[PDB]
This record gives sequence, structure tokens and C-alpha cells, in this order.
Amino acid sequence: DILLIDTDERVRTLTLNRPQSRNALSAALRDRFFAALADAEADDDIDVVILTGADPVFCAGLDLKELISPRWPAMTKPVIGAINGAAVTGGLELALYCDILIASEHARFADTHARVGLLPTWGLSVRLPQKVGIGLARRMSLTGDYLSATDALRAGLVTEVVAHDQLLPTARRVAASIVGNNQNAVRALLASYHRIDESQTAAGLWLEACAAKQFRTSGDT
Amino acid sequence: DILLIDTDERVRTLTLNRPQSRNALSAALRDRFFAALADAEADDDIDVVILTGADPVFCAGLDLKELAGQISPRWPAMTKPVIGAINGAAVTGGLELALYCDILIASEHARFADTHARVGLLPTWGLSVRLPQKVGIGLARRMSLTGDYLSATDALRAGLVTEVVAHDQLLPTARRVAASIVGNNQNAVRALLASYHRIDESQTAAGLWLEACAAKQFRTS
Amino acid sequence: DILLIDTDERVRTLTLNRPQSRNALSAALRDRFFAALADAEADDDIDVVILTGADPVFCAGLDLKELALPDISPRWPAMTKPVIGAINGAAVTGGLELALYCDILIASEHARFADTHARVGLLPTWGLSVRLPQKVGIGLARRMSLTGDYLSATDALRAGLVTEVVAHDQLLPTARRVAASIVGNNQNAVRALLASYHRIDESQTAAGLWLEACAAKQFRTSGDTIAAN
Amino acid sequence: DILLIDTDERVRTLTLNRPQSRNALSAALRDRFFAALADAEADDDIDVVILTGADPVFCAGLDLKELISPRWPAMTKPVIGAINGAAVTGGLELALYCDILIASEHARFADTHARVGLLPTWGLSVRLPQKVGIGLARRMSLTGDYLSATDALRAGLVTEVVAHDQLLPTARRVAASIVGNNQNAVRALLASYHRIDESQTAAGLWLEACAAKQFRTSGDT
Amino acid sequence: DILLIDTDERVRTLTLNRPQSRNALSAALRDRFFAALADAEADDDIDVVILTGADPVFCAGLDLKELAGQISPRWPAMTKPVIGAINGAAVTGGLELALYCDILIASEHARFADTHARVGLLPTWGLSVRLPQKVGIGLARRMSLTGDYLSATDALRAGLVTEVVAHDQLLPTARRVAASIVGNNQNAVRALLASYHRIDESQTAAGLWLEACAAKQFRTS
Amino acid sequence: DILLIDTDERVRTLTLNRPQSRNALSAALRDRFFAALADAEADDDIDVVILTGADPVFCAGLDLKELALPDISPRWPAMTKPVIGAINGAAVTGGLELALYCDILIASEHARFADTHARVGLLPTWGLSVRLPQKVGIGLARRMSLTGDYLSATDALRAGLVTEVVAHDQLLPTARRVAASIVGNNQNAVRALLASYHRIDESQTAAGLWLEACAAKQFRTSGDTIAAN
Repeated sequence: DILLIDTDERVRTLTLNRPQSRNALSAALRDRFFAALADAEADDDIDVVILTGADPVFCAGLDLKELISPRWPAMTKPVIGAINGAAVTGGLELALYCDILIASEHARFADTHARVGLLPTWGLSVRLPQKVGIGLARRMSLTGDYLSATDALRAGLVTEVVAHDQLLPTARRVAASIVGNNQNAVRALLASYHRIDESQTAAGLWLEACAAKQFRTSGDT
Repeated sequence: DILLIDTDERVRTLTLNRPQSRNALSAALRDRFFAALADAEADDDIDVVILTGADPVFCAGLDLKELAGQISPRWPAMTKPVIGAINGAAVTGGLELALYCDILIASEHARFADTHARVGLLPTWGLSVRLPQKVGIGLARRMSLTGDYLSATDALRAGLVTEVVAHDQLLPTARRVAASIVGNNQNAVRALLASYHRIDESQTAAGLWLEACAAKQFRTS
Repeated sequence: DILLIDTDERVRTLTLNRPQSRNALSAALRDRFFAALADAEADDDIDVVILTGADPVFCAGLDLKELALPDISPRWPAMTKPVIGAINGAAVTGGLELALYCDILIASEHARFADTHARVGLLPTWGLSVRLPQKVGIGLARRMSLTGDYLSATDALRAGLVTEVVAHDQLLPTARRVAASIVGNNQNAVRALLASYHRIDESQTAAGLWLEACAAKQFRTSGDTIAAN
Repeated sequence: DILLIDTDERVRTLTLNRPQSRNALSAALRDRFFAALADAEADDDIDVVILTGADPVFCAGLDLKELISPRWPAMTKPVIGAINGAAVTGGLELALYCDILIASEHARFADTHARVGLLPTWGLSVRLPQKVGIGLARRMSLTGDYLSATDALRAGLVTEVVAHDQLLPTARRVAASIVGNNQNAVRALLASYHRIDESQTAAGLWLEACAAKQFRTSGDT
Repeated sequence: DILLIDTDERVRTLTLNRPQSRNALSAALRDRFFAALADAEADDDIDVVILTGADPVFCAGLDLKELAGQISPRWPAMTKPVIGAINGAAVTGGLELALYCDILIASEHARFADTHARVGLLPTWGLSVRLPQKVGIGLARRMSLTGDYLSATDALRAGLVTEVVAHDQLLPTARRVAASIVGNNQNAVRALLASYHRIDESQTAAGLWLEACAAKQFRTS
Repeated sequence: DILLIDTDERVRTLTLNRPQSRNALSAALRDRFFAALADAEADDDIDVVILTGADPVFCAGLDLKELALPDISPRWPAMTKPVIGAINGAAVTGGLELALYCDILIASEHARFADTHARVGLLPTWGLSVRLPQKVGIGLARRMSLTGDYLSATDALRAGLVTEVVAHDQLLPTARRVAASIVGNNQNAVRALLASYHRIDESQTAAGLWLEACAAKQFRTSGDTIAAN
């Protein structure tokens, strides 16, 4: 019940559904989510994944009341992020994993890693400056403040800002455009994009992971 | 005829001229254009090159009708700035032509699109590398997978073009920018741009190689 | 006096104070500025640094009056404390490179950005050819570098060069508000995260920074060679 | 008849067989060779490829009397090079593609690209300094002189130098060691090695290809 | 007991001490060893660290028997040179321990091997990156796929170890090298090594990330 | 006189000629050597350059007698013509870096290699921390750098640092034979290929070279800071 799995015209929709916890990523939810992603990639009759949250929050990150390794699988099928509300810390990283982002007017983005005293391990310190710019990323990370939907459109984090009631329709519309194209070309091309992006981000992703472990180790002392 | 060549105040203007074929890059036009670029680079009496198309289309890409009866990169190393005056639609191969330019200035009528996935080809002129680097990851992947048009204003918002002007002011604006460059220290200008090109390829080389191998691999199947 | 140094609520403000010379970085000012940054990094009572200029100019670059073709090495030290650049006016050439060094930029409505290296006959050595396209985009950086024309505050905003454009008298207060909410954070996590950001950036810009320096060295060598004949 | 295809205990042996042309790589031989490689990778009951030449020459390179693009496919199965004799220019590049090299006492290595007035396009200028050292590679490439089997062992180009009659037995012995191991681990590990090597060589491979095209273009002038 | 710790003339000697388990890295031994390294790095009265094993085995790798009843990298950033005195077999995980050292000196009895493919695991301590970088591509891939032993002299020939000495001269030789380092300007020594480490990771970071992802991906299946 | 310049069969030989000072690179010698290389690159009648030293030493490095902590920028120019290093004797520190700059090394039986940077209290600026491990291996380079001990000609041979070790009186003749068979090649293809080799190497060493320079700048800064107190 914590993850809603929908299939509609070769589009797989994943909805984070723990709204009483701001859709926080518990161990059970993380397990089911990444398994769902792998299930979609293996599924021959699925072409596009849409990622969204149950209103009013997208994902507030990992469950803090409950409590690490990167688990997003290698995919040839596009994941569209439909950000219905606040994407915070761990949830911001989920959004950064996506190929295409689409925001509601009510979407907000924040990185509170430094506030809660933990260092990122899901590529934020690489992908955030990559997709919003260096200056803004450092401002977001160091302050912990919210970025607005309009500011996210101006910075390039999202491709479009739509009225709340048209978030999911807009996402299926883009998804339909992808399903209409040559699938083999689409997947080979996306695979190329991923491969190229991987070549550019790999060194940074390793440096992030080192900084995180060293911070944890230094903390234990 | 298919390529018009003008010289004025140390500025070399190259105009794609197959309006009945939407300035599509035929074998003939390619050989002229790339020979024309080498001509300008070798000419000390030339400091700035302006690339544009005959109205209303900039370049519809490669002539895929000619290929139906029958593509490594050929853009030569240059120390002279190439200004793209995008007068209309720059699609697929024509988009890559635009991506090659150092500076892009758009008409109100200018629009951009990648239809590689519609026609079952993978790019070989740096699109999967230059497009994300110039319009952002999210927007680039949305353009490549849907095949939809990006407008002039959205190209301005995303950083693809440096300016959007009234249609009859397109080339006057381009020649004005050119005049500023022609106004500066040419040794410094050429040494600086050479450094820019040097630094850029130090960052895109690996990606360009991966794009090429993906294309070859895809052609093979 | 040519450099104003203020401390308030764990925030160190550095003000370039040669207004009669448009805050041009003379030899004496470069020595004191880079010394000031090192102090801030070494001072345990400092968490955030604010860099700004005395009105109406932020910084017009190197003092070209007081200097064969001048070769100037980069001196900006490694830091774990964030540096906020409050761009109050014109940031030109060398001053533009000072701004690109900053972690966070906040622009006045009067802020302007320009690169006149090609116009005076020198190649950059403080990271411009690497950082400028990194932060404003490739097309915009090359247009700026080759023309020498000014980039406005609002154009800089949509390009990503600055995070915010505020009314002129709100510039410093905005810079201090951002500083305060950084100061209000976990300082171990802040400095560990910024150190990480710097490391990742360094691993991405190193090759470029070297190629810039070589191109500069190679350009000065020709210039002297030509001049001596 | 120009390529000998052998299958023995899950080991696929490819023998270049145009000894009257020093096993030169004609168009027909290149077509059959790379198809053979792809056939071996797709073959489920094949674990290892052994590459060798018909005595007394390994491969003298491309057929010059007859007359370009890299065609070596992505593989998860190990290719062992059994160098029976002279590996020259194009043939040296074939040897450099292999995962493991084993030399006869009669094996020799030479790069005559500069002598015949053509620039390499199969990774020599990247892989040769990678596997024999920078100083030796530049000496080989600039002079065109032969490298001895013993000097190749001292430089790291080959892993072992055996008596001529034990070249192929030694190769099948190593091949048998690989067939004896966990295949899934072996292939995943080799795939990792290839991926890592690709990240380090991609930028160079693209720069080589550019230098080659620019040399061809400059030649036409 | 499982890890002996000696201090002599500003040299810190770390001796793996589970000879009944062939110095296999159990959970206990790992925690001691990596804590011991952090101790040495923090101690200003220490300039050089010597890593060695209790005869006749250096380190048989991780204790896979302990794991049978139940592995991210943990080697900390150091400005002090770590000398590996390989006294015997350095296998798999123990090989990676050796690969971490700045300087390797081998006994006549020292031998090296990678059995990751025999036991169905993929490396996580940098083997697929450091092994090829230190013994060459061809030799590294032959070692990883066959699981065979590389001898001391062949390790000397390939560049893995800087020297091979008589067995009773192993540690005297190591302390002699250490004494030369202890003899130099320590600020310069530590600044230089820090630069070496910096430059090295600038070249291996991407590869280390790829190794980690390959391991995780392989574990997943 | 401190630099001997010979031309024979399209081969330019450069001989470091300060034997009484172990061919130490003084300010005057550095100026003339790097000027000589540029001439060779510019001379259409030259195809190959040979660098060697007057016996018994190849080069003992920078003249430390004639010089706060000295900062020396890299000056080795971009070249499309191969440079053969005929290592006749000791190549120490700075002289070691001269050798690593060469495309091809040929060692005398008397050739020795050492790095004494750590011993005299300076960090390298001519590419040692990047090129030395690139050409002799990581373990061997670090052992060399941290100890300052000598590497012998034959040990250098098996490590890959030199392509060949010959009898002393055969050194130059060997270097000329290699040169002659380069000269006997297609000179367009030779220079296009070497230019390509250099470009690929540059794209692999740039980041490292920048990190070396920063580490050196950062080390000198501390050294002066400590000394001034």
C-alpha cells in the first residue's frame, strides 16, 4: 500500500504513498521502490516510468524516525519525475535521478543534509550543481532553504511548471510522445545519454561517497 | 548557389541556400559548407564567420531523401568565432550545426528540435554531448525522446541562444556582435577562442567517442 | 584602509576600498585581500565570508597602470568556509574572476559583468575561461569574452551567474541573511559538504585550468618575442 | 578459407589465413573476422576466444595492394592473442585489442603507420603507450622498427614468451583456466575491466580519430 | 594479539597476526588494522608505516568462513608513506591491501593472486583499478580470470614490487627504506605524498566508482 | 658556451655544458636551453632534437646556489619534432624532469636517476609528480621521491624509463641512429603522429599537472609563512 503501481498505455506510474510521513523513504518503501524500478525495466510491455508522490508532498527524504547505499538501477527506459510538492533531501535526490522533471506550481526543492548533520550518498553534490548551477546548489545546500517551482524552472531543474491539476496529465502526454517514437532508437539513445553522463559524473560520485564515509568515521570518534 | 558566400568588413557570411528543400544538408551542400569553413579559417582577412539560412527555415537537417537513394563529423578546428543566426527551424542535423557555433542569436521565428528517434538514427555530430551541455540534461532528454519543438524564448530561458530579436533585426544584430569582435585585439581573440575550444574538447572528447560508438553499434543491428 | 575588514555575528566582511580607482586590484590590494581570506579560514570564530566593493564599482580588475606582458599566478587559497560575493556594481575582467571564485553570488540591480581580456591583449590566468562558461553558459561566456560588452544583472540572473538580484540598499542585508542561515547550520556538516563540493569541482576543472595557464604562458611568450624585434 | 574457425572445449579459435599476403586484412577478411567475433560473443556454448595467425606471420596489417573505422565489438568474453609471428601496423592494433597476449619467440611487433604515410584509427596511439610505455611507443611509431619478443615481455606488451611449438598449447591452457572458473563472475569482471578501461581511453580514442581525419583532409589539399 | 603494533625510530610497524587463519582479514582484524592506520596518520611522532604479515603468509584475503556464517573500502587518507613488506602469499583481499601501499618490497617467497572469480565475488577495494595500473592490463586480466599465482620475480619484472630480497632481509630492507624517508624533510615528504595521492585519485576516481557499481550490480543478481 | 648547439643531417644536438657545476640549470642556462628548443621547432631544416650533457653528469638540476622559497614555472614549449634524451650520467631532480619531458630516452651504462625534492624542501613544478610515476611506475616513483636514492641504468631499463641501455661511447651514436631512421621517415606523418601523441598525453596529464602546481604553490606559501615568524 506504501507504493502505488499503475500501468496505463505502456506507462508505469509509481506513486509514493506514505503521506502521514510526508512520503518518507522507510526501509520497506526503499525496498519496494527500487524493486519496482527493476521490474519496470525488465517488463517488455512497459516503455516509460512516471514517478510521483501522494499529495501534498513528493518525498521528504529518508525516514528519520526509523533510523544509505545508492540503489537506483541501470535503465534504458525513461523515468519522468512528476513533482507534486516538496522534494526534500533524500527526495530531492530521487528527483535528480530522473531523466525528465515536471513540476506543479506547488513543487518545492530543499536540501537539509547539513541541518540534520548527515552527508549525501545518492549523488546530490554531483547532480544538483549539474542541474541547477553551482552557485544555487551551494546556496541551497548550505542554507537548507526551499527553492520555488518558478525558480527551479529558471535554473533548469525542471522542464515545465504546470497547474496542479495538470501535473499528471502533462506527464502522461510527454510519456505518450515517447511511446509514439521508435522504441529501439529511444532506448539506445537514452542508454547513450546515461553512458555519457556516467563518464562525466563517476569521479564526482566516488568523491562524494568518500566524503560521506569520512564524515561518518570522523563522527564516531 | 546552394551556399551563398559574402565578405564584408572582415566578416564572412555563410548562407545555406536550399529553401525548396528547407536548407537540408545534401552531400553537395555539406562539401561546400565545410570547405567554406576551412576557407575562412585560412583567410587572415577574415575574423568572424556568420552562419545563417534562407528564410523561413534555418536547416531541416541532412537530406534524408538523398540518403534513401544511397556521416562522420567534419567541422574543422577553428580560431575564428562562428556566429549562428538562427532564422527559423533548426532540426536534427541542423540543430547540430547550430550547436557547433560559438555564439547563437535567434530570430523570434527560430525553433529547435531533435527527431533522431523519429527517423531511427543516432546522432554523429555531437548532439548527445552538446545539446545537454547547452540546454541542460532534463530539457535535452525531453527534446530527444519526444521530438517536440523548443521555442525561441524557451531557448533563451534555457541558455541555448544568447539573444532573441525581431526577425528583420536578426542579421543586423549578428553583424553588430561581429563588429565588436572585429574591434578587439585579434591575436588575443584567436588565442582565447583557441583556448576555449581546447578546454571544451578536454571535457567533451570522451562523450563524443561514446556517442560515435553508440551510433555504430546501433547501425550494426 | 584599501581593504575594509569587519566582523559581526561570525561573519567576516571584506570590502575592496579603492573607489577612486574603481577598486582596481593593485599589487598592495592583492596582497592584503588574499591574506585576509587566509585569516578567515584560520579563524575559528568565523563561519562565513562576505566579499563586496565600495560603491559604485565592485572591482574593475587588475591595476594595469602600475605594470613586458604581465604574468599573474592564481592565489585564491583552499577554503572550507563559504564565500558570498555581493556584487554591488561593475565586475570587470580580474574582478569578474574574483566573483567566479565565490561560492554564492548575490547581485545588486546595478551589478554588471564584463571580460575585456581580448580588448587589452592578455589571456586570463585566474580561471575565467574555465569558470565563466561553467556558470553563465558556453555561448554567453564566449560572447562576453570576444566582445567585451557588459552583461546586466537580470541577464546574469536567468543565466545562473547570480542566485538573486535585489534592490541596491538591500544587497548587504540579503548577503548577511544568507550568511546567518548558514551560520545557523551544523558547522561540521557545512564545512565537510563545502569541502566535498570544492573537491568535486576541482576534479572537473583541473584539466581546464592547466590548459588555460599554458595558453596564457604561450601567448605571453609570443607577445614578448614579437615586441623584441 | 581466409579465416579458420575452430571450436574446442568451449574455446573458439580464430586463425588469420592469408599467408601469401602475410595474413593482410582485406575487406573480405575484416568482414569475416569481426562477424566471427560477434558470433562468438552471441554463442552461449563459447567462453573464450583465441586469436592467432597462420605461420609464419601473425598479421601484417591492412591489405595495401587492395586499397578504416573501428569495428571491434563490445564483448564480455576474453580474447587471448596468440602471436605466432610479426604483428605489424594494423595487425599490431588487433593484438592491442586483445585482453591477454601470449608470444612465440618468433613474435615481432612494428608500427609502420608513419612510413606508409597514414595515421592510425584503431586505437594504436592510445593502447600502445598504454601497454608498452610512452617512450617505447613513440620510438616504435617514429622509427617503424621491430620490437623483439623478449623486449615485449620486458615492456609488458605480452604476458609470456614460449617456444614456438608451445604457443597454441599455452594459450589453450590459460583458456582452460578461465573455463574452469565461475563464468558469471568472470564475464561481469571482464565487463568491469572493459568499462573502466573505456573511461580512461575514450578521450584519447576520439583525439586519435580527429587527428586521422584532419591528416586525410590536409592530404587531399 | 591479532594485530601486532611496534614503534621504532619514528617508524610504525603493523603486523597481521592470524597465522592459523593465514592472516585472513576477519571483522575483528579489519577494525583493528584500519583503526591502527588512523592512529599512525594522527601521530606526529610517526613518519613511516610498515605493513607485513606473520610467516609464511602475508594475507589470504578476507575471512570467507566468517562471511559464510553472516565490504566498502576503509583505507583512510594518509600523508605518511605505507610500506608493504610482502612476506608470503598476498591473495585477493590481501592483494588489495598490498595494492594500497605506496611502496612494495617482496621476499623471495612473496607471491600474488586474485581469486575473486573462483569464489564468485567482485572486488570492492580497488583491485580492478589498482592491479592493472600497477602490473599492466594484460597481466592483470590474466591474473583475475585464471586465478593463478604471480611469482616474486615476475612481480619485479612487471613493476608490482620495487625489489625482491632474501627472506631474512625483508624487514631489514623495509626499515632501511623507511630510514631514508625519516631522514628527509618531513614537511616536504608529507606534502609531496599528499600531492601524489591527490593526483592518483584524480585518475582512479571514475574507475573506483565503476568498480563499486559493478560489484553492487553483481551482488544484486 | 654553456650550451653547445650542433647541426648534422637534419639533427639538432643540444649539450648542457656546465660540467664544473654538474650541468646545473642556472638562470642563464635555462633561458638559452628553452630558447634553443623553440628555434629547433621553428627551423624547417631540423627534424629531430637530441638532448645530452657534458660528461660525467647529464644534469644535476636547478642551480640552487644562485637562489624566500624559489618558484619556477614550466617553460618546455609545445613541439611537433621528437626530442631524444641521451642520458650520459646523473639526472637529478630538475635534470630528471628535463629527461621526463623527452619523447625517447636512451641511457648510458653510467646513467643514474634521482629525485631530491623532499631532501631540499621544495615541491616539483616541472611535472615530476605526474610524469615520473607515468614512466617508471607508481611504487618506484614514490620510493624514488621519498628516499632520494639513485635508480640505476639497468633498473631504469626494466621499469620502462629508458628504451635502451648502451655502452658509454655508443650513447650518442645510438641516439643519432634512432634519429636518422626518424629522419628517414615521412616527415608529415611523423609530426602529425607525434602531435597526436602529445595531445592524448596532455588530455591525460593536465589535471595532474594543475594539482602539482597548486600543491607547490600551497607549500611555498606555508614555508614563507613559517619563516617570517
